[PDB]
Amino acid sequence: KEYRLINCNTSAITQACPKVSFEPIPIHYCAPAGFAILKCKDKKFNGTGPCPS
Amino acid sequence: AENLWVTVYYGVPVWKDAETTLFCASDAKAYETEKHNVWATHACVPTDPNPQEIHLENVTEEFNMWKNNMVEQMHTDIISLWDQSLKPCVKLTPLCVTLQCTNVTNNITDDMRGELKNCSFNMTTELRDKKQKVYSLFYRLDVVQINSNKEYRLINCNTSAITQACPKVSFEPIPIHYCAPAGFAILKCKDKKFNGTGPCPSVSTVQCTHGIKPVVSTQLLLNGSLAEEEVMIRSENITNNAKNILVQFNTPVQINCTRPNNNTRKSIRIGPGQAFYATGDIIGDIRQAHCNVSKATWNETLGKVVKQLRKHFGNNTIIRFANSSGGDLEVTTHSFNCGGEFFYCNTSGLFNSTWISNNDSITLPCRIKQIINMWQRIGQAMYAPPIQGVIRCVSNITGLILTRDGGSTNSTTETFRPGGGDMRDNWRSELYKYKVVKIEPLGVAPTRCKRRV
Amino acid sequence: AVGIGAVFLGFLGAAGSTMGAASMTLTVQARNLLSGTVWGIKQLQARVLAVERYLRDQQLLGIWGCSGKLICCTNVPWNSSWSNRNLSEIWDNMTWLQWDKEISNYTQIIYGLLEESQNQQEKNEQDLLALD
Amino acid sequence: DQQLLGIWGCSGKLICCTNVPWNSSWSNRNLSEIWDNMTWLQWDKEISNYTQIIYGLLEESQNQQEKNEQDLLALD
Amino acid sequence: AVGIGAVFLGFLGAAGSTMGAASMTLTVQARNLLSGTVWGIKQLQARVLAVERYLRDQQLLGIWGCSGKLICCTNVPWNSSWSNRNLSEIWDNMTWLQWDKEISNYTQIIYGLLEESQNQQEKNEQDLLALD
Amino acid sequence: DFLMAQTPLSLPVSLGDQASISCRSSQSIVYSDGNTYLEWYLQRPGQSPKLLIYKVSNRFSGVPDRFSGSGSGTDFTLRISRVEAEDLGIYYCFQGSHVPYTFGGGTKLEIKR
Amino acid sequence: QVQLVQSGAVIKTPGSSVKISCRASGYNFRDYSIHWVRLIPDKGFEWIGWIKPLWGAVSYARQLQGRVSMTRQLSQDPDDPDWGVAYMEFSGLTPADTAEYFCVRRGSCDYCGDFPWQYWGQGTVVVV
Amino acid sequence: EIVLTQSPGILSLSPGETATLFCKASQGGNAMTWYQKRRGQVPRLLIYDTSRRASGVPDRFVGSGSGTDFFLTINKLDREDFAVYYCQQFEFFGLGSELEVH
Amino acid sequence: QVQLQQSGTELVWPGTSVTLSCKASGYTFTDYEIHWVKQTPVHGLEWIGAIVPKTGYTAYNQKFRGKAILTADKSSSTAYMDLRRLTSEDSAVYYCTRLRNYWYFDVWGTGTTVTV
Ligand SMILES: *[C@@H]1O[C@H](CO)[C@@H](O[C@@H]2O[C@H](CO)[C@@H](O[C@@H]3O[C@H](CO[C@H]4O[C@H](CO)[C@@H](O)[C@H](O)[C@@H]4O)[C@@H](O)[C@H](O[C@H]4O[C@H](CO)[C@@H](O)[C@H](O)[C@@H]4O[C@H]4O[C@H](CO)[C@@H](O)[C@H](O)[C@@H]4O)[C@@H]3O)[C@H](O)[C@H]2NC(C)=O)[C@H](O)[C@H]1NC(C)=O
Ligand SMILES: *[C@@H]1O[C@H](CO)[C@@H](O[C@@H]2O[C@H](CO)[C@@H](O[C@@H]3O[C@H](CO[C@H]4O[C@H](CO)[C@@H](O)[C@H](O)[C@@H]4O)[C@@H](O)[C@H](O[C@H]4O[C@H](CO)[C@@H](O)[C@H](O)[C@@H]4O)[C@@H]3O)[C@H](O)[C@H]2NC(C)=O)[C@H](O)[C@H]1NC(C)=O
Ligand SMILES: *[C@@H]1O[C@H](CO)[C@@H](O[C@@H]2O[C@H](CO)[C@@H](O[C@@H]3O[C@H](CO)[C@@H](O)[C@H](O[C@H]4O[C@H](CO)[C@@H](O)[C@H](O)[C@@H]4O)[C@@H]3O)[C@H](O)[C@H]2NC(C)=O)[C@H](O)[C@H]1NC(C)=O
Ligand SMILES: *[C@@H]1O[C@H](CO)[C@@H](O[C@@H]2O[C@H](CO)[C@@H](O[C@@H]3O[C@H](CO)[C@@H](O)[C@H](O[C@H]4O[C@H](CO)[C@@H](O)[C@H](O)[C@@H]4O)[C@@H]3O)[C@H](O)[C@H]2NC(C)=O)[C@H](O)[C@H]1NC(C)=O
Ligand SMILES: *[C@@H]1O[C@H](CO)[C@@H](O[C@@H]2O[C@H](CO)[C@@H](O[C@@H]3O[C@H](CO)[C@@H](O)[C@H](O)[C@@H]3O)[C@H](O)[C@H]2NC(C)=O)[C@H](O)[C@H]1NC(C)=O
Ligand SMILES: *[C@@H]1O[C@H](CO)[C@@H](O[C@@H]2O[C@H](CO)[C@@H](O[C@@H]3O[C@H](CO)[C@@H](O)[C@H](O)[C@@H]3O)[C@H](O)[C@H]2NC(C)=O)[C@H](O)[C@H]1NC(C)=O
Ligand SMILES: *[C@@H]1O[C@H](CO)[C@@H](O[C@@H]2O[C@H](CO)[C@@H](O[C@@H]3O[C@H](CO)[C@@H](O)[C@H](O)[C@@H]3O)[C@H](O)[C@H]2NC(C)=O)[C@H](O)[C@H]1NC(C)=O
Ligand SMILES: *[C@@H]1O[C@H](CO)[C@@H](O[C@@H]2O[C@H](CO)[C@@H](O)[C@H](O)[C@H]2NC(C)=O)[C@H](O)[C@H]1NC(C)=O
Ligand SMILES: *[C@@H]1O[C@H](CO)[C@@H](O[C@@H]2O[C@H](CO)[C@@H](O)[C@H](O)[C@H]2NC(C)=O)[C@H](O)[C@H]1NC(C)=O
Ligand SMILES: *[C@@H]1O[C@H](CO)[C@@H](O[C@@H]2O[C@H](CO)[C@@H](O)[C@H](O)[C@H]2NC(C)=O)[C@H](O)[C@H]1NC(C)=O
Ligand SMILES: *[C@@H]1O[C@H](CO)[C@@H](O[C@@H]2O[C@H](CO)[C@@H](O)[C@H](O)[C@H]2NC(C)=O)[C@H](O)[C@H]1NC(C)=O
Ligand SMILES: *[C@@H]1O[C@H](CO)[C@@H](O)[C@H](O)[C@H]1NC(C)=O
Ligand SMILES: *[C@@H]1O[C@H](CO)[C@@H](O)[C@H](O)[C@H]1NC(C)=O
Ligand SMILES: *[C@@H]1O[C@H](CO)[C@@H](O)[C@H](O)[C@H]1NC(C)=O
Ligand SMILES: *[C@@H]1O[C@H](CO)[C@@H](O)[C@H](O)[C@H]1NC(C)=O
Ligand SMILES: *[C@@H]1O[C@H](CO)[C@@H](O)[C@H](O)[C@H]1NC(C)=O
Repeated sequence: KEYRLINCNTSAITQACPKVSFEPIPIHYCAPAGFAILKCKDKKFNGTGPCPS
Repeated sequence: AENLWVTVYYGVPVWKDAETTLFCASDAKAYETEKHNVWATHACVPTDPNPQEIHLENVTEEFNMWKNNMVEQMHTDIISLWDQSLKPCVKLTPLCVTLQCTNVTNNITDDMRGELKNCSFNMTTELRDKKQKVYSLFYRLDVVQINSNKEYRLINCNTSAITQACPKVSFEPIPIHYCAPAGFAILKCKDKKFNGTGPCPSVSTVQCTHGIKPVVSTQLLLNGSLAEEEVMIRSENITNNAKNILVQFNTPVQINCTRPNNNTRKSIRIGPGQAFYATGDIIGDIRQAHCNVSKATWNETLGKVVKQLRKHFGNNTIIRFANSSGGDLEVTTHSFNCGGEFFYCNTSGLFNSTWISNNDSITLPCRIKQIINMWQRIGQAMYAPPIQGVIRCVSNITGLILTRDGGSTNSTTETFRPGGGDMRDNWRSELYKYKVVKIEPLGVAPTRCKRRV
Repeated sequence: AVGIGAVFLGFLGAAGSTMGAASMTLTVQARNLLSGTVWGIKQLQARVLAVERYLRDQQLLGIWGCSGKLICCTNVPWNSSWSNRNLSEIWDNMTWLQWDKEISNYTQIIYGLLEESQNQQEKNEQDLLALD
Repeated sequence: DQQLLGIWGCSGKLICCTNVPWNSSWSNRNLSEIWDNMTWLQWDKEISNYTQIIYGLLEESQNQQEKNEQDLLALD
Repeated sequence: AVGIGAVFLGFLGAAGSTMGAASMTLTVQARNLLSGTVWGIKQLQARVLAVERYLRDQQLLGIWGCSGKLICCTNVPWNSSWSNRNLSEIWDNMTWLQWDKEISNYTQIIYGLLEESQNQQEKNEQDLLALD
Repeated sequence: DFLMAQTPLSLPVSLGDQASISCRSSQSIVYSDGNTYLEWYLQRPGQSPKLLIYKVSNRFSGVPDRFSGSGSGTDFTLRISRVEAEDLGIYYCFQGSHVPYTFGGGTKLEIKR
Repeated sequence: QVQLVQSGAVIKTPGSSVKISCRASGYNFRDYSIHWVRLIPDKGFEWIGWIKPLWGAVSYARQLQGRVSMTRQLSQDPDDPDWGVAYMEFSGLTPADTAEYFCVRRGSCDYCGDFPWQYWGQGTVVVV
Repeated sequence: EIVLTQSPGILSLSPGETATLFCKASQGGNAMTWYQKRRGQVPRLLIYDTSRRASGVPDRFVGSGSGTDFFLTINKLDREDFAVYYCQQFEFFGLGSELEVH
Repeated sequence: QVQLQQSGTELVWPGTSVTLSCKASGYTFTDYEIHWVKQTPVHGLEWIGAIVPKTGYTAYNQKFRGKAILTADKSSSTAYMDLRRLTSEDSAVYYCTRLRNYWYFDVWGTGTTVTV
């Protein structure tokens, strides 16, 4: 019986550094000067069309 | 009134000579060709249609193609993008190894030589502990003998590394439009006759240069832009001999070039997720690559250029031609690329004539190398992948690159030899109509008006 | 079929005309002055060099008496030793290129003179609004 | 945008005037209603076709104003 | 052998003088404010930070009444609670550094006051040209 | 400079048949406003050139709808629905986009027997 | 500095072929031309020919063609990109060919042409 | 072709003086180059582009001339200045002028 | 009415100078750009040059550089083409014609033959 890794016929492979984590942190996206970001504050909004709030 | 007052003027149409960078733009049908198989589409911005090119009048401007810039940074940029087209590709460091080579299966002539060798060798596999035995074919011009038995090796493997080109990317040219940033302008000499130095009365500005396809040809510049009516010859100083002579002849002259051999490739896995292509079997007649031109067209175009030369070298002058003297293999010929595969093809059947002060073709044989060192780098080389089928291509021969010999001591024959050397001759045959100028606004002048308070 | 007045009004079209008739267009030159993985670096320093040039010229006008007027006057007379040309001939005879190559030596004198003259004008205007 | 104002008559004023009258074919709205009835968005979507005419008109009008001012200070 | 008036007129030369005599030069400070494989990134963000600063200051003057004048006035009186200094002593006694450290608390009040005052001036000028 | 190769240079054709002239430029002669300013002229032998086609899709005001034009970029095509004896003269493709303006060779319209 | 080390004198028989090396050091060898020139006494100087080592593109003088041969060797390593070796194989020796030979390089200014030969070798005298 | 002719032949003068070598070409329009060769030494460029001096050249060598007639003027002859002098255009050569210590 | 009233048919010598007139008739002279069209039998039609009526701004073909000189009279509303140092190739039919900017040639004059 002799086995091998499945990727080793078709791709290379990289270990992740055990320093780095994979938990999320909150990313705040922002716009540069000259643009603005809008937000629909409506309660019911199926995802298309006008939003008064 | 008589107290003339100085007044400024911002945005005066006026310029000076300057040297700056450029702006690489092509058409969107390069972006129609997808997945970055076209080089110069990562950095090359899409062009615009109908580019502004408006005439300018009562104007005298001195140009020079020889002290011109923008051939320098273009020669920088093309080799730069050439190296940008290799960092995704694959090295061949595990391949330099002892090669058991032998003659290809053919009725062999004992006095002539075949140009294909069957080489078997050890190679790695997907797995480390497994070694394998693989064979391929190579040209004579890429292996050398090391030392009974016979064992060869690649020529670069004592002195340099080696990189396979990715078979995704092509090597056909696409037109590069150079443009200038805001604050500069590009001029263009619209004169018919312009040897390349001095004033040009017929000029016009432009925002972006016209279509320039990048070729690589050590002699016999291919698919280039051609002259209007005459055949023109251009130089820096014709009485100087070591400076070259550019010959832009009017009518294009066709060339056919082919390799008639049917060619099978073979994939070889080097290691984990690696790849390598090699010449497998050759089906059919073992033949030799070549090129052809039309006989009488070549004769008539040489008659035109001999007609144009005799203005410069005395009217009662004998002019003949010779094959090039020697040097590197890729300067003894003209060296081109066809379908993504190179050719070094003998040119002695062309420059062998003489001229007096009063259905056939021309065939010429080629040779095919795989590994190159183009622009003659120091440790950098390039493998070229074998391509399928039977390859031919047709190109319009546009110009010539010549050199007068060092003829002293009472000679009336002034024979010529074709020698390119630098690629910048090929490039300077294209940007000879242009120069770059810097706008400097805020001129100043007296007039008759005083500012009140 | 396109008309010749349009390419007269094109960018750098009036470079060959006399300066008096070339005065009738500056806005096209001014407008085409401004804006209209490794390579974007070169792109980016070219763009910021262009706007650095534009800000230098706007500052040279800003320290002078006129900011957006594009046609100015001042309070320093023209030294006839600079030009000694007739007033009629300069506007209807010469182009801006040869005018530039004539007056090209007399440079950075006139700049400092404009600076000095309108600095004196600033202190005079401050004095007049200080007494009031 | 600063250059588009600079070629126009006003540089830092942020509220300008000029010397071209309003073509009533552009708007045909009452003068009372426009300032107390509409928002800038719907004003923009109304006048959004009539664009690059008014720009060139401002350029032309104040170019003519520049040559008139040059003429008035030249005669003096 | 070089002269002392030149280094008086040099960049930041008048930092030690009184403010009344330091008023006689601003253009050198303004001019030296503007422009005069991995590293060009740092070069480039330094250059664009400098021009971002320059545009911020030009905009702060542009929303104010003066754009290129470099010496301005307005229509808000000086609150004596800010300074309570004599008018004679301030121009011939103090330097700009200690003036800055005195008035450094009273900041962003005067800015908004200039904004408000010339906004009111804009609507007054609009009203005067509207009635005409 | 922006030259015009006019094919054919003489058109012998009977009455009632169509007409097609391919005039090809060196490259794009489009002006910056998007319009390809090519014009087609008719100079009768002994009269002034009356304009057939300006702004290739458009027609001259008075010249009938028998005439038409198409073509873009380089390749340009004057088309006539029926060739008349009033149509006779010399046809012209003409680059009207830049100074210096260039004429084509002209196409002498005549009758083939 | 620019160093142009030739080889010393040598005596050859008539009808033979001589080989003269010229080792250039101190500059980027791939960038400038190399000229050979000669000195026969009571004849003045006579130009021989030139070589560009970038491909070895040569050009010979007319009245000596078929007799002279020029080759070169570059230094291909990433440690010594400077030194290069030019050669000259002169064939068909006559006793009139007794002369002093030089391998020279041009000046490197912007207004420098090609024939104003700035740097000069020490001279190699061959007697037949 | 281009033929060079040097007129003074052998010019014998005393040190400290001035001297003028003269050369004449068949075809006018191009530049002129001057070489110094001392006795048994490696030669040396004096003048390139008919007025420009080489490195280490003191400015007591002044080249001039136009058309076909070209001048090489030396002021204040040092003893080391007494040598053989050549003119070259592109590959051609003058036959050599000898400056001699009188 | 709307007509380019041209000059007369000129029969001249080699090397002389001549002036060809073109009166605008029936319309506003000072706005419609005037062009000149050479007509030889050997070349057909050629572009000579152009003149702006209101400003006098001229631009010439490279062939005609110094060969033709355009002036215009706002008073008599008449374009003038001075033709100097004439050669036999000048034996041609010269057409005066007009356009406005970004439009076509509508009015075509008589066509003046000048034979050298
Ligand atoms: C001077 O200028 C001329 C004018 O351009 C130029 O000639 C042209 O050369 C190029 C390259 O040598 C030719 O391009 C090749 O053309 C063949 C033929 O197909 C075309 O033509 C037919 C009929 O005209 C059309 O119907 C068809 O749609 C094509 O337009 C193609 O087969 C070639 O495509 C292969 O190579 C490309 C390179 O990347 C690939 O992208 C492409 O997908 C094809 O490769 C794939 O298939 C191969 C076969 O299985 C396989 O082995 C590959 O690995 C890959 O999977 C290519 O488009 C062009 O046709 C020539 N022009 C004319 C009119 O013939 C001269 O070359 C130039 N002179 C010099 C010195 O450069
Ligand atoms: C670029 O292209 C040109 C022409 O296309 C090539 O020019 C020819 O090159 C060959 C060799 O490179 C020249 O030499 C010829 O070689 C033949 C082969 O020699 C072998 O066979 C003979 C017996 O047949 C043996 O004696 C010999 O040792 C070899 O084993 C010779 O047969 C030729 O001789 C012929 O001509 C001579 C002279 O006329 C006659 O006396 C003979 O009887 C025989 O007919 C000849 O020696 C050939 O001369 C070149 N052609 C011309 C016109 O000069 C270039 O070589 C090519 N460039 C490169 C780099 O390859
Ligand atoms: C091959 O031919 C080319 C073209 O003829 C030639 O190029 C030119 O060489 C001259 C050398 O004098 C270059 O220098 C210029 O020369 C002009 C005219 O002489 C002048 O404007 C300048 O020199 C003047 O000023 C000097 C300083 O006062 C004077 O000492 C001098 O005598 C002149 O009066 C300027 O330097 C010129 O730039 C090039 N032009 C080009 C396009 O290359 C070349 O030299 C010839 N080859 C060889 C090897 O000579
Ligand atoms: C390059 O060199 C390599 C060297 O390995 C060479 O590969 C070998 O070629 C030989 C001959 O072409 C192959 O031998 C054949 O193998 C096939 C497959 O097993 C057999 O069917 C063949 O048998 C035929 O011929 C016999 C001869 O007596 C008959 O008896 C029989 O009935 C069949 O007709 C024959 O044995 C050998 O297998 C390959 N080896 C490999 C690994 O491919 C290659 O062909 C050379 N290529 C070129 C282009 O020169
Ligand atoms: C590919 O790699 C294999 C594996 O290394 C190479 O085979 C080996 O080659 C050596 C020398 O050619 C052989 O040594 C000799 O073997 C013979 C036969 O036993 C013996 O008589 C000699 O005295 C000597 O020992 C070695 O045995 C051989 N090993 C194997 C497993 O084949 C091979 O040469 C490489 N190249 C090719 C083209 O296959
Ligand atoms: C390439 O062509 C250009 C012109 O398109 C040549 O430029 C000019 O050529 C003329 C004559 O060929 C030179 O005129 C000569 O000038 C000298 C001194 O002014 C005068 O004494 C002569 O009798 C003759 O009239 C002119 O100098 C030259 N201009 C320049 C800037 O060199 C050019 O010479 C041609 N190229 C070569 C290498 O010859
Ligand atoms: C330019 O033309 C000349 C003359 O035709 C070419 O010279 C010839 O070159 C071939 C190739 O070397 C010579 O052939 C002989 O080949 C055998 C092969 O072993 C070799 O032993 C001989 O020493 C010689 O190399 C041929 O003799 C030679 N002819 C002459 C007169 O020298 C030259 O190759 C042509 N240039 C180019 C770039 O092809
Ligand atoms: C080169 O040889 C290959 C050998 O396979 C040829 O490919 C075959 O062509 C025939 C007829 O075109 C087909 O029936 C086969 O299916 C093809 N085989 C493969 C594997 O593709 C190819 O046509 C030859 N090329 C030329 C130009 O002759
Ligand atoms: C260059 O041209 C000459 C003549 O055009 C060729 O000379 C031929 O030489 C052979 C000698 O073996 C003769 O049999 C031929 O008759 C000659 N040709 C002619 C047309 O007379 C010479 O071969 C050419 N060079 C090359 C490399 O082919
Ligand atoms: C090489 O140049 C010739 C120049 O005649 C080209 O031939 C003409 O090309 C244009 C556009 O490419 C066509 O409209 C013409 O019909 C062509 N003429 C003929 C007689 O066919 C040719 O296309 C160019 N390219 C190649 C690959 O030959
Ligand atoms: C690397 O090795 C190769 C082969 O060993 C060398 O190539 C040959 O070298 C010999 C001298 O040893 C020359 O006579 C041949 O002309 C060379 N052939 C080629 C095709 O170049 C090569 O010179 C070596 N390079 C280095 C830098 O050591
Ligand atoms: C192999 O190559 C050599 C040299 O090219 C040749 O002499 C020999 O005939 C070839 N064939 C064999 C079977 O050795
Ligand atoms: C050389 O011939 C041309 C025509 O072929 C002629 O115009 C010219 O005058 C001739 N030159 C000489 C010096 O005879
Ligand atoms: C410009 O000044 C320099 C020296 O200051 C002088 O040599 C030159 O002749 C001057 N140019 C003009 C056109 O007066
Ligand atoms: C704007 O103009 C377009 C065509 O120019 C027209 O179709 C559209 O109705 C116009 N919109 C308004 C609001 O008038
Ligand atoms: C500035 O204000 C702070 C508090 O606002 C105060 O503590 C400080 O003393 C003030 N400085 C001066 C110089 O008045």
